[PDB]
Amino acid sequence: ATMITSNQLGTITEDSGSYTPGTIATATRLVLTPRETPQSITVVTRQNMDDFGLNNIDDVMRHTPGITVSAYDTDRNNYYARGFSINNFQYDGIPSTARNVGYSAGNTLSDMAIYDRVEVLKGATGLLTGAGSLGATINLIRKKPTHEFKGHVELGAGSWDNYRSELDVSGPLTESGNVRGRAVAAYQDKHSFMDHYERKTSVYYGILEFDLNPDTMLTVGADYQDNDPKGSGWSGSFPLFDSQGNRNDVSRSFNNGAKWSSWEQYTRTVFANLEHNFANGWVGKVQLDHKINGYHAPLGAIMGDWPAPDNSAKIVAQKYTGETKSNSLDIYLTGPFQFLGREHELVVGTSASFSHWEGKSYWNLRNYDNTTDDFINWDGDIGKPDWGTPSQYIDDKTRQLGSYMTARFNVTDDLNLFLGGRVVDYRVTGLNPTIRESGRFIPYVGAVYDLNDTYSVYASYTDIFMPQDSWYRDSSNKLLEPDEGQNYEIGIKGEYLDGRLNTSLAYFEIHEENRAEEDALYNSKPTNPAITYAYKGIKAKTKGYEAEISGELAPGWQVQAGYTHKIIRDDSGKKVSTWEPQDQLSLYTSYKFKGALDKLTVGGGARWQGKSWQMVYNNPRSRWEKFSQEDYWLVDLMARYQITDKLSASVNVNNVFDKTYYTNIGFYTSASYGDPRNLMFSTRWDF
Amino acid sequence: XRXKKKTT
Ligand SMILES: *C(=O)C1CCNc2c(NC(=O)CCC(=O)O)cc3cc(O)c(O)cc3[n+]21
Repeated sequence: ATMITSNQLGTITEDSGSYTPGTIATATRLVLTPRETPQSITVVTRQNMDDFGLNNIDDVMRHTPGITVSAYDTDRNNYYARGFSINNFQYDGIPSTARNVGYSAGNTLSDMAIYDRVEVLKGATGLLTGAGSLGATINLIRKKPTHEFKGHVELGAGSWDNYRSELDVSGPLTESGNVRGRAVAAYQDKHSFMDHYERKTSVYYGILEFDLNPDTMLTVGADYQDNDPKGSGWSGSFPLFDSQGNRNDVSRSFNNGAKWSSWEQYTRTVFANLEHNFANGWVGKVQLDHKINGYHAPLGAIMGDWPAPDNSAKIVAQKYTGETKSNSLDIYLTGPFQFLGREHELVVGTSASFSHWEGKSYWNLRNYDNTTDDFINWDGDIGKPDWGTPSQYIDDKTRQLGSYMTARFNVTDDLNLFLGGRVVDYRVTGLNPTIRESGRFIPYVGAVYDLNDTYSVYASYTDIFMPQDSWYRDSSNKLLEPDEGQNYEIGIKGEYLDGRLNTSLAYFEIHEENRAEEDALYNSKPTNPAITYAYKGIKAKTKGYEAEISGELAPGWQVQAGYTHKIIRDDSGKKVSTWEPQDQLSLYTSYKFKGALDKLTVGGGARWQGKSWQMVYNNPRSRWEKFSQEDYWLVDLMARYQITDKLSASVNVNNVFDKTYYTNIGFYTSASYGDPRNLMFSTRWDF
Repeated sequence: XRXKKKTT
C-alpha cells in the first residue's frame, strides 16, 4: 500500500541495512527527516549495532560519533557530549529520573538486545524533555512487533569467558492481525581482562499491539534488565600515587576492587499507550509509564595514596541500596494547521511525571580491619565487613510537570520556521530543604532553507535548564539558581537518493549560566549554616564545529563517520572538560561483496582523539600535577559470512593493535586502563 | 560533586 515500514517515532531500522536513519520525531515530536530537522542529530541504526556486535549501550556510545566514553569505575562510565556530560536518557521518547550517578543504576548499561536504534540528540533538548543537562539527550527506542512473522536466536562468545545469547520473536497472534506481539530475552556472562571482575546480566521484554482502526493500537508491554556484577572495583582501577612515592605502575589488569565488591543495578519497566487517528488528518497519542531504577551497591575497594612502603594499603568499604519508581503521563496532538497560504503543523502536548526515590547508604562500618597484607599483586580479597545501621537515609519525590507546543510554519516551499516552547515547573518535595521552580520558559526556535535539491541550511536556539541539588549553595546559603544553557547552532545538511545517504556539518556554540563551581577562598567559612562548604555560580562558554556522514556510500557500502572540534572555558577562564578531546575522528564502515562471494561482508572502523589531560592533586607532596593521554588511534576489524540462507557466522576483533591506553586519569585520583584487543565470534538464527 | 562520602 502506502508502504508503511515507518511509524510515529519514525521509520524503523531492523530492515534497511543502511547505517543512515529515516525520520526522527525525537526532536519536535513531529516526524521529520534529518534535513527537515533544525537541530544537530546523530543516530546509530540497527544494522549498525548488529554488524559491530555493539551489545550493551556503552558499546554504542563508544561507537557513536561525537561522544567520548570516559570511566569512573568498572560499572560506571560517563558520556561526553560537546564539552558537557550527557545525563538525560529518553526511552521511547520518555525521559528518566535516575539522574544522579553517584548512586547510579541502569543507565550506563542497557543490553541493546531489545531496541531498534538509539538516537542521540546533540545540543539543547529542553523542548521535549523537561529539566535536564546540556550537551545531548540519548534516546533508545524499543523493538515494535512485526506484521508478518519474524524472529531469531543469536549465540556468541568473546574474550575473557565472555558468553552471551539472545532470542527475538515477533508476529501476529490472530488471522486478522488485530493483535500483534513480540518477545525477546538475552543472557550474557563474561569476565574481564581485569582480575576477579565477572559481571552477568539478563533481560526479558514483551510488547504487544491491539488494533481497532483509527481506534489505533492500545499497545502495551514491559521489560526488565538485571545487572549483577561481582568483583566490582570503585573509583578508578588503581590509585595514582603510592604512600608518598611518585607515580604508581601496575598491570593493565589490577583492580582496586574487592572480590565481593559489586554494584548490582537493575531496571524493570511497564508502559501502555494508545494512539488515535483523527479524520482532520490529525493524530493524538496518549501514554502511561511505570518504571523503576534500583541499585544494590555493597562496594569494597582500595583507594588513596596506598601502596605504602611496607607494601600494604587500607581500603574504603561502603554499601548503597536504593530503588526509585516513577509514573509518567504524556499526551499529545500533532497535525496539519491551516493559517493562510498553505497547511502547516502544530503539536500541542502536555506531560506529567511522578517519581519517588528512597534509599539508604552504609558507611558506619563496625568491627573492621581494612588494612591489607600486600598491595602489588592482589586479587582484591578482603572481608566483606558488616555494615552497621544506615548512616544516611534518602526520601525524595519529584513532580515535574509542564506543557508544550511547537510550530512548523513555512514562509516558502523551502524555508520553514520552528516557533515553539516548553514551560515547566519542578518540585522535589523530599527530606531536604524543599525546592521547586515554576513558570520557567524553555524556547525552541529554528528554520531550514532549501538551497539546491541537495544541500540545505538551518539555524537554532535550543534551550534547557536544571534545578540544582541542595548540596550547592553560595556565600550566604542559597542553592545557586538552576544550571541553565542554550545551544547556538548553524549548519548545512545534505541528502542523496530518497535518503540512502545523508551528510551534515554545523557550528554549535553553547553558553552556560550559573555553572556550579566550588567556591575557593571560602575555607575561612563564617558561621551561617552554609558553613563547612559552599560553591559559587559562574558562567561557561562552549563553542565548536561537528561534521559526520552516514548512509549508502555505494551499492552495499555502509559508512558512518564523524569529526568534532570542541573547546570550553569559563568566563575569561581556563579550559574545563580537559579530558574530552578538543578534536575527535570516528569512522566505521562495512561492505558486502559482489557476485564472486556475495555471501561475505567485511567491515571495520577507527577512532582518534587528540591529547587528553587532567589536573590531579598529589596530597603526599601537596604539589599539583598534570596528566596527559598522548594520542589515540583505535582500529577494529570485523567480518561476517552468511553460510546458509538462514544462519550467519561472523567475528569482530575490537582493538586490532591492542593500544595500551587510559580511559580515565583524574577521578578521585585514580585511573582505569583500556579494553585491550577484544575478540568475539558469533552465529545467527534458525537451527 | 555528588554527594556523599567516599573517604571524608
Ligand atoms: C564530586 O565530588 C564529584 C566530582 C566531579 N563530578 C562528579 C561526578 N560526575 C559528574 O557528574 C561530573 C562529570 C565529571 O567530570 O565526572 C560523579 C560523581 C559520582 C560519585 O559517586 C561521587 O561521589 C562524586 C562524583 N563527582
